[PDB]
Amino acid sequence: ITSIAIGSAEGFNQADKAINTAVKSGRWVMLKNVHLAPGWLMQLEKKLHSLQPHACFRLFLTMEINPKVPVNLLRAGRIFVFEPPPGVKANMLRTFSSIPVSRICKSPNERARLYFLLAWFHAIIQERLRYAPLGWSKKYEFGESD
Amino acid sequence: RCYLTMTQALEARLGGSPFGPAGTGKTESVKALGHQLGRFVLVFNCDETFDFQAMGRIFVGLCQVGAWGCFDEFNRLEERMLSAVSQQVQCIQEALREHSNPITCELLNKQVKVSPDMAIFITMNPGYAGRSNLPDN
Amino acid sequence: RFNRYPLIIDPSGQATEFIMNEYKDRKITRTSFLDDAFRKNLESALRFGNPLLVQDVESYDPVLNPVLNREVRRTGGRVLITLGDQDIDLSPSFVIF
Amino acid sequence: LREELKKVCQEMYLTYGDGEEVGGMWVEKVLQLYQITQINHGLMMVGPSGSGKSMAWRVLLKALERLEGVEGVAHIIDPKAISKDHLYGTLDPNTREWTDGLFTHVLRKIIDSVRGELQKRQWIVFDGDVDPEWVENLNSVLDDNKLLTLPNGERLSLPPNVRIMFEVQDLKYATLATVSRCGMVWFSEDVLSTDMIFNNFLARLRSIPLDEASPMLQIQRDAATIMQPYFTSNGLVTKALEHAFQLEHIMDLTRLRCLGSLFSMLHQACRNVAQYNANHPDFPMQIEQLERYIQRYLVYAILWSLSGDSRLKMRAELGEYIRRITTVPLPTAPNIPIIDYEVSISGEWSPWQAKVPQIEVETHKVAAPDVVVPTLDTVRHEALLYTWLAEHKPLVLCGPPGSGKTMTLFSALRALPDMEVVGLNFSSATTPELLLKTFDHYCEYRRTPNGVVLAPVQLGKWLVLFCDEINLPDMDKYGTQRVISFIRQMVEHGGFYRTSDQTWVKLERIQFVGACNPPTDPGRKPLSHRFLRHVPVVYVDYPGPASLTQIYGTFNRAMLRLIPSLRTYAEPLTAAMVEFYTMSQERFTQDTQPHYIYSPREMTRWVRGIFEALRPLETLPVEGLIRIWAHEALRLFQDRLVEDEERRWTDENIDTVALKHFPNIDREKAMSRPILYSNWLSKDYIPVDQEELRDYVKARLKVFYEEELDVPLVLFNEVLDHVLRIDRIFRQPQGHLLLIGVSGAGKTTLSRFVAWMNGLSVYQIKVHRKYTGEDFDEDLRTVLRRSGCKNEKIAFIMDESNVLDSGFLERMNTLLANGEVPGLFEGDEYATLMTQCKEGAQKEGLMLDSHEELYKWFTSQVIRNLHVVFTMNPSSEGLKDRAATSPALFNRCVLNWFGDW
Amino acid sequence: DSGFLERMNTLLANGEVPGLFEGDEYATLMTQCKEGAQKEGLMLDSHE
Amino acid sequence: HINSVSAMKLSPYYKVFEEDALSWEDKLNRIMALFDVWIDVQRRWVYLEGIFTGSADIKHLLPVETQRFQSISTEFLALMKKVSKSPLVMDVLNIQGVQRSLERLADLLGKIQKALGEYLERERSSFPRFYFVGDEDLLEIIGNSKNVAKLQKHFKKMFAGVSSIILNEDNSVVLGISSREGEEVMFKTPVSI
Ligand SMILES: Nc1ncnc2c1ncn2[C@@H]1O[C@H](COP(=O)(O)OP(=O)(O)OP(=O)(O)O)[C@@H](O)[C@H]1O
Ligand SMILES: Nc1ncnc2c1ncn2[C@@H]1O[C@H](COP(=O)(O)OP(=O)(O)O)[C@@H](O)[C@H]1O
Ligand SMILES: Nc1ncnc2c1ncn2[C@@H]1O[C@H](COP(=O)(O)OP(=O)(O)O)[C@@H](O)[C@H]1O
Ligand SMILES: Nc1ncnc2c1ncn2[C@@H]1O[C@H](COP(=O)(O)OP(=O)(O)O)[C@@H](O)[C@H]1O
Ligand SMILES: [Mg+2]
Ligand SMILES: [Mg+2]
Repeated sequence: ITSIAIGSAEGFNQADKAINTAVKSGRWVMLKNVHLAPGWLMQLEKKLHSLQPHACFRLFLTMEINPKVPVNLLRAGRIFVFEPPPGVKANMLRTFSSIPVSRICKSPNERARLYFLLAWFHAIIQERLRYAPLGWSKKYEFGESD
Repeated sequence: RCYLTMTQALEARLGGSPFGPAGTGKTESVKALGHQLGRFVLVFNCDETFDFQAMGRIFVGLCQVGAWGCFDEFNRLEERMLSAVSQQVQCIQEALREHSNPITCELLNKQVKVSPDMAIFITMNPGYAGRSNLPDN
Repeated sequence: RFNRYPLIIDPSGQATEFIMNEYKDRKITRTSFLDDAFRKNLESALRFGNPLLVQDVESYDPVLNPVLNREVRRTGGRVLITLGDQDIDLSPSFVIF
Repeated sequence: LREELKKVCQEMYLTYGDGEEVGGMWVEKVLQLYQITQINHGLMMVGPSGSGKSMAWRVLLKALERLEGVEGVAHIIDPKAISKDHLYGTLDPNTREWTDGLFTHVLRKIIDSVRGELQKRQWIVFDGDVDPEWVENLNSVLDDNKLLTLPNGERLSLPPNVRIMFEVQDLKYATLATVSRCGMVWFSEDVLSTDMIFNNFLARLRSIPLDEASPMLQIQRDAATIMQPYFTSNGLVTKALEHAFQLEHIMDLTRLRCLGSLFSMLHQACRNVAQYNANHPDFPMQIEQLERYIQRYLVYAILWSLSGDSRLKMRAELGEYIRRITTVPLPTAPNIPIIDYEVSISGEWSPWQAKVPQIEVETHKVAAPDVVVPTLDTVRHEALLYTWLAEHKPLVLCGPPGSGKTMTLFSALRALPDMEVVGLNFSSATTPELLLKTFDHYCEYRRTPNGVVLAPVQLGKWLVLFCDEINLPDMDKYGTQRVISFIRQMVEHGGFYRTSDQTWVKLERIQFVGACNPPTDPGRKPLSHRFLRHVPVVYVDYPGPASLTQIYGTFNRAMLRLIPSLRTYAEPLTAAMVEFYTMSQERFTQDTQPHYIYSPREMTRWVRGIFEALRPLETLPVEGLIRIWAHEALRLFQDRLVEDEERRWTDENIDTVALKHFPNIDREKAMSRPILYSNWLSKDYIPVDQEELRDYVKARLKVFYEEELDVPLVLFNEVLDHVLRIDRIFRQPQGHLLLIGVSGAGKTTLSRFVAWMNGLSVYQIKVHRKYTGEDFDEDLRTVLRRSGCKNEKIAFIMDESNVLDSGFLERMNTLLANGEVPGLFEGDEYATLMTQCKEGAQKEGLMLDSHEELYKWFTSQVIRNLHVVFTMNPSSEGLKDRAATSPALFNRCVLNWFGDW
Repeated sequence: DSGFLERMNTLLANGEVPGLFEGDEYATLMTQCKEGAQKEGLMLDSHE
Repeated sequence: HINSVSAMKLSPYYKVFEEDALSWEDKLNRIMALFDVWIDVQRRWVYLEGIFTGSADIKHLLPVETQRFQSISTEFLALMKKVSKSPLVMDVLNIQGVQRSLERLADLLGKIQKALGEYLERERSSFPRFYFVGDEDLLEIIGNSKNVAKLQKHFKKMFAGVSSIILNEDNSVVLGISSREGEEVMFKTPVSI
């Protein structure tokens, strides 16, 4: 894969070249924070509609929920919304899907129990964040990085 | 608490981001930690004119010297420049993790050597003048 | 049955391929407003009387304004249209979509 | 340091106080400033305008110089008069090269210290507004780091001999991060006293003569000695100022503006005494006559300086307060106020109405733009304007549009042969680049041993920059206008910084005059108090009914002289014109539509239309006179209207006014449903009916189809009226057109047809993709070359879709306003234009030397030949934006509301 | 005529025709030559 | 002398000596301007000559710039010889065309200076601390490598606490470092120049 952060002219050139190479060959390509360049997203959608790509090729591109994102690209693409999971069960399921089994299964045997305790604590504090402004004073950012 | 958090960030090969209102001792705390550890600490009063190429050039200088870089008011760089700089920061942190284990990573489309003594620190005040928001990546 | 040239709003392309199939004996060249080879394609269509299908009308080029108003000079036995700075003999069997 | 401060205050005509005297608070502030300069390298002097900050730090520099022997250098940078890129520096995206800004260049020069800069005391003073855009770069400098960090990684340390100071009016938009770094000295308005300012003015009158022992010195000292009792203590001026602070003014009243206004008035009084002594060498100036003259001129001067920007009621109120409170010999007047009385050189009051009698202007230039009918307000404002311009003091003319601000300035200029006026029209997107282009065209940069001096090309001539819309340039997010800060810097500090080499430039013979609307108008903004301190402002209101009736009765009587049968029908005609204009102004206001402005300009165009219809005829009855009066009223009061109810209201009220003022006339012969006028069928501008006009227009379109545009059209009465209006505007000189209507209504096609009828070439810019301002400038250059060098009449048709950014409409605004665009022809283009203009003058037969006269002839030819038609769609926000961004589209362009069919 | 051939003789002999660029033509030529020298990469001062 | 001439201009009896004093103040103004240009052109030329002499293979990578620098340095040394032939300051002032020659030489030296950042980037890559040094100061450092006393003010930019170095009397041994207020560290093994 090739990951590019949108926002520079060199970034636009690199994204165009990586997309052309991925169409020609069949590797994946990613380009992130696309809500900062809607005018460029216009012609990106145009050239992606015009071009016929390789059979095994996926174009991933992330953005925040932004009204500036073009409607034509938003309609041509496949939309997935990544919000914090509502529910302790959903939070733990996302946590255990994210955590690799090989890393969680390393000796000693209490590593998985500690990971489960961290998952429960993370779910509790994230649901308390959802129950603002009484669970917490402000909307903190507790997430996968922490 | 500042020393503990920033040394945890340093051992995790991540940067340090003290935040708060003005006059709380963020830049001076970063400089004090750097001086206690014995590093050359460079203070940058960064701007919206801090280009991607300019930021890459100060990154390659900082990496080659092995010096600490404190970027005060980091949320003034604009959204798109900030997102572009995120890639260089990620590459530098990957190089640092590689050193932790001729250890070089690409910056500004050129091969530049990375020293273990360097670090990136950013200091900001949220909502000082309607400043930019840091992207999640 | 249009008099003014048509603008087709097709989110599917079915009308586009319909137009390309309809004017097949009269060969359409397919162009876009954002292509570099749009001015010469439009000039060739105007000269030779070829049907033309221009896509991406949201980035409309105002060089098409005299063509859309049918601003025609008839000095002598010569029928003229102004496309930018140059002057082009307009062919009667010209249609743009 | 106190003794040294007293010495330099004596040298600088400044009042020193021991601690309990009048100057004690100011001296205490100076000492506090010195202490904070000791204990801090980041400093701010904060306080209202005219509080003593500049004099405080300057007197501290001089005192420290004379104490320690080290000589101090002050660098005064206005951070808002230039862009932040010019303040700090840029990195070129193409080649990674750094160019220094102003502050960076100054600091780097001090650090390098080639000329021994590190051994001197360097103070960098930021005299302007503060926002986090440019001072958060100085955060690290004002911090204990003392480093100036640049984007290229080049950091500049702050040497210990350098102090960075901010002299700000307020800190509304400054953040706590900026406030925490700098030590603060708060100058209050009570720190500087009006007693101090009066002492300074009197000392500067005793010393430093106006004419650059001497009789001028003796006149100044005698005048100061006789006006001394009116300044000290309460007296007269302080009480008058305290009362004038309670009146309502258009501009915000400040003490220093009124005081400097009065000081300029009194300097002109002393110059008048000197001129009288030069006129009468045998008889010198008697002391009693001088006392009588000065005692009355002071009251006249304080009245004008304290209520010039107020209305007639408020200046009369100030005059009656003065008459009630002061013991000064005043004229015996039961009703007429003091403001209507001048002061003669003999020392006696004289009426202003005795200055000018009734005038009989010749019928050739009966209502020419150069012709001004003298009235009471006209002569008073001419005297005040001459008084302001004599000392080359900048001034502001304020009032409603079309009230006579420009012609009053021009009439006052005509009394000063040693001055030249260059007209600048300000807009919303107006930067100092307009002033810089004017300086490039009309001035040269001369290098002197003392510095760089910018002076006009004409030696012995004073250049007056007339800025027409100073209120209009955009305020930023933090309440600052860049061009206003630039003008304030050039007025106060006597110059500016050249961007190319960061070199201070000094103005030599250059003054500024500003026109503006009141700041309550939708596009206008209030001016800064720091800028407004240096400029007196005078309010020019509308003449009113009793003035307008005589102003345009003079024109009516003067143009009703070719035929003697209609000379008795002049007073009722003038009364009808004045009444209809008054009702139209009361009915249609700016709160309904943005372009509903009515002024004496419409009356002037009314007189122009009637006169130009009456020139080639030489016989006409009362019915024909009423018909042409009604036709001009229609063309001047209905063409801009949007609503059919408004149009029918104007038609009905035209009928009502004409029947009220002209009884026993043929109603059918005077009023007709179509009422059209043409000069196509005959050789004269005579009325026509619909049918034969429609037949002629059908024939002309039949010819027009095979010549220019083969687009068949369908005629109707609206089309006939529209093409007649476009024909009128194309016939008028400098006739610019603004057409408002929906697309596809036949506006550019009708304009092209009328241009083909009138022999005007049609130009369109042919905008396409990636069309830029360089391409627009090239097209403008070609149009101007064809119009002004080859004597070609061009109808320049422009659409709102052709405008792509603010530069297009800024250049178009300048072109519409002046007939010229400064900075459009530079270098090789200007040289080629000069050769082409010389060839064109040779062809026309005029014999012209140099480049200035050649460029003036080029401008006159462009004004004569170029006609601009602007086409755009109706929208409320669009109309308001275009009114703010291009005032010439609504001041110089005739607006015809085509609307929808 | 011989006016054509004298200019052609000078051009063939020297690569330059003195007096061909005069007035504003010389200024336009100097501007174009400065642009061309910048594009080629040489740095040249003055007009000689 | 300019200040004293300006002082005697105002008062009391300037009318007697006005004709001589005006010409004398004009002479003082032009000599002041001449030496203001001269100090800048000499400071440019010293480090430019140092760079173009000490470093090798500069003409192979920057041939037109090296040729132009040699061309202007030839006439700079010609002016050296002329000034040595006529050491009187008045004679140097009365040299024909010296002012415009100096202005043109300053412009050419500035252009050659501005055309050297491509070479400077390689030096910055060679010594990593040079990335925190500007182009002007880096040119001064490189051109004064054989003249190490002007480099003392540049250590603050590229070092944390080192503001100056300790040098031997022979200007060839670096004895140690120094801070900005007198504190010094003496090297165990000094380097050699
Ligand atoms: N000590 C003094 N004695 C007499 N007159 C004084 C004294 N201090 C100031 N003035 C007068 O006050 C005027 C305005 O004061 P000053 O120039 O210091 O303005 P300021 O406070 O810097 O205002 P701004 O904010 O408009 O720049 C001066 O032009 C001077 O004539
Ligand atoms: N622990 C501390 N001891 C002494 N002084 C301090 C301490 N923390 C902060 N300061 C002082 O407070 C000021 C805060 O400056 P800075 O660190 O720039 O704060 P911020 O980065 O939040 O603006 C500095 O001048 C510093 O000297
Ligand atoms: N006393 C007068 N004599 C002649 N014309 C007058 C008089 N009073 C007003 N006017 C008219 O009022 C108009 C004011 O126009 P102008 O001064 O150009 O605009 P502004 O007042 O906005 O500067 C002029 O066209 C002028 O003909
Ligand atoms: N009176 C009319 N009769 C017939 N067609 C008209 C008429 N007015 C306008 N048109 C049509 O409008 C087109 C051009 O309109 P245009 O003059 O560009 O209007 P606008 O200037 O308002 O955009 C022409 O092709 C013409 O067919
Ligand atoms: Mg800080
Ligand atoms: Mg001031």
